[PDB]
Amino acid sequence: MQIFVKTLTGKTITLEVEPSDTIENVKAKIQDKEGIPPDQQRLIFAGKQLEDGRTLSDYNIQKESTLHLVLRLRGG
Amino acid sequence: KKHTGYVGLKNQGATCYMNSLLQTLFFTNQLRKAVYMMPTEGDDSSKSVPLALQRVFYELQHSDKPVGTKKLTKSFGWETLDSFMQHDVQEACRVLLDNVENKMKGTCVEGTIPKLFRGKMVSYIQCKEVDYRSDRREDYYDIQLSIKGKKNIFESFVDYVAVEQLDGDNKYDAGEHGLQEAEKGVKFLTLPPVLHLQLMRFMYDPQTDQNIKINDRFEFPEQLPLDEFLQKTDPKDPANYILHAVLVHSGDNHGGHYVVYLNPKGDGKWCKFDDDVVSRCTKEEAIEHNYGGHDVRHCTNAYMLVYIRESKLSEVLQAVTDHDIPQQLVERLQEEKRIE
Repeated sequence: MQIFVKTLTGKTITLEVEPSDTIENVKAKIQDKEGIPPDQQRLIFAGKQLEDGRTLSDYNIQKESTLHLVLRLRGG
Repeated sequence: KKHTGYVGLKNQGATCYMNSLLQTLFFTNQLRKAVYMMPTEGDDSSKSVPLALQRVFYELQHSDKPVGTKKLTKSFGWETLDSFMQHDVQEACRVLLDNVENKMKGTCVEGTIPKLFRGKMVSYIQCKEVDYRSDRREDYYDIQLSIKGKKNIFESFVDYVAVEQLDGDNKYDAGEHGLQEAEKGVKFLTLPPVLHLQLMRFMYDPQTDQNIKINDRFEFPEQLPLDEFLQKTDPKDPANYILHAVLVHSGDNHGGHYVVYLNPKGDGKWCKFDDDVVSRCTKEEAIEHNYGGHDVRHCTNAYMLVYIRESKLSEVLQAVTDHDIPQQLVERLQEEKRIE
């Protein structure tokens, strides 16, 4: 199934995924297409940050759902 | 020193991201009031983020000295030797609000957080070479705004809702037509009473193979009209927003420092909250001076903005008094103080 990801410039990319794909798998597909290391990616969907170890089906992410990719500005 | 009337939060080194978030949420008065109503009587104080938030808010409301957050830090569980000490403020916001939202389910304050922060958008897709179209409605609790090449918030919203082409390696899967060139656009359906905007001040730099911060100039206004980005406007409730908070990051992707500028009452009287020190400042110091583009100033700029809808301001920023804090919670907190 094809989902959408909004990139760090606000452009929409497609990703081919399965409901059983984990968030880590999705981040790896983003790396393959956009080059962003997975350990820096964060994915937002419906106000929730998606968690490693869970699957797309866990969040009811379906064809044509849009995930929002962000990084981090760490501070203390 | 100019009276502020507000107390700071202790600087434990790595706490600044959470201190800045806590002030932002504390001065979302309608949320603060709901937090005080959460039924934490049976909560384990060493584990409960909701009780720890109540405690911090109670002390921000009552203490004359900088407030500590040790029990929130411990129960939130982010600053540890296995998970980093420095953190992203928008990440913290997403995780903290989800925790509190869950705790309020089934209580007299259920739904407070989505009522304050959740909006709805729609995405449309139309194929160019076959007759095939779709849409999908989705919720959001904040908006990620692109900044690279954009001069200001208005331009970022213009780009957010602008039609884009899905082609090349990003063709749309149009069911039995397979991959198809298509046009895609997003429109806002509603905008919430409290609008959180995350400025995407970062990018991957292939030249150094790493993520970097974008420190470019990017302007944001005190008054923000958003009706033109809605699919359908309401003549009785224009989407006019008023700037409430500027959460400022200094540093790079991998570390730095956070402060927050607020005008808590929405009246244009600003203060800077830098951990334990709260000081009056001018509008320029909170607004223009956080636009970026000074090439520490060169990497200090706004990261997260909070706007409140003008028609909701008197409710969102309603006064909070001791009448709003349940006696059972007051007694629990004083019990803790006396015990030490």
